[PDB]
Amino acid sequence: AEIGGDHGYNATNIAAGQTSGAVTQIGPAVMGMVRRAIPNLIAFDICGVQPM
Amino acid sequence: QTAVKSRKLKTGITVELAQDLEANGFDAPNFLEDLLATEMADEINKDILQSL
Repeated sequence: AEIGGDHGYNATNIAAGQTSGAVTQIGPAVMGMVRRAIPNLIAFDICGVQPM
Repeated sequence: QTAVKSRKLKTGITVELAQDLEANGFDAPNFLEDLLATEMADEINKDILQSL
């Protein structure tokens, strides 16, 4: 009687929302965004710093 | 004089369907109870109009 079904565990299907039962999903959620960290700088005070 | 008759309907779902139905926006209990009320009222028309 109208099983919920599930995604076929295929990244192709999961993003699009293609399901197996009824009520195909609107789409995934948004858990957030991860971006690469910013490397730190070695202070230039080791060598000469002469503003021109 | 005529004895009354009966019309009965039943749908049934699964908890998994109801759980993910909420995430798509639908009010899972209220939506389903609307379905039977819509179908039963609709199925009476197919009775009354065909009775005429």
